Amino acid sequence: AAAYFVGYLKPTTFMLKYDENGTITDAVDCSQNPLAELKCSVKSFEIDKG
Amino acid sequence: HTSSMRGVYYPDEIFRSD
Amino acid sequence: LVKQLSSNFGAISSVLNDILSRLDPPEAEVQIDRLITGRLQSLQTYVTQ
Amino acid sequence: VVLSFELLNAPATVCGPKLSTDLIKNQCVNFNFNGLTGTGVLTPSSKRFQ
Amino acid sequence: VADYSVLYNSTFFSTFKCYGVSATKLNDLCFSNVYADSFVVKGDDVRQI
Repeated sequence: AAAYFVGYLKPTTFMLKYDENGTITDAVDCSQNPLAELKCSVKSFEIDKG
Repeated sequence: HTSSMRGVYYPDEIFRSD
Repeated sequence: LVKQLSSNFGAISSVLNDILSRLDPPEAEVQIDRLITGRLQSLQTYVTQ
Repeated sequence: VVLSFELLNAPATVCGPKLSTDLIKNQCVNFNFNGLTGTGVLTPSSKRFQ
Repeated sequence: VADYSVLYNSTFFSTFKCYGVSATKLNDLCFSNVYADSFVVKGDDVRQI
């Protein structure tokens, strides 16, 4: 087996969660859905209703 | 065939807390 | 208020003790004045709110 | 000759003629670690640096 | 270990114009890795750099 799995990228914004010991383990791309952009705007991973 | 939350690197060398 | 504290109000950097180390005082005061004005405006807005 | 400077938050390798001093912990003193100037109390915590 | 002492005493430099940092403060600040360049311009091309 010999594959490439190459994917291009575009300049976008990201919200990086920093857990204990300095690891990320979680991120939110604020360019795919309005929900992700809302999560990035308020700096939270759980959004309330409204 | 889809990059499902893949390719997340450290933007800098600065250590950050919670 | 914390985010406005770490804001580069048209200067070299938004963090103190970083422009006083790489620049000269006569050339650093120009950048310090803008940061001071921005922080004063942000703190005045915070106090009004 | 263009002398380009680069930090990238990397461990500094080229320093100046300044002489190093002794580590004074648990006391509000001035610090100049890798050029970072300021004043604080050098105290160790349980952080895990990579 | 840099000193930046052989560049300020002599005066054979045509245009000593630093950008970003000041020359008088390079003796105390450290760096990770410096990059030097070497090229010959046609006299009046220094202002373009």
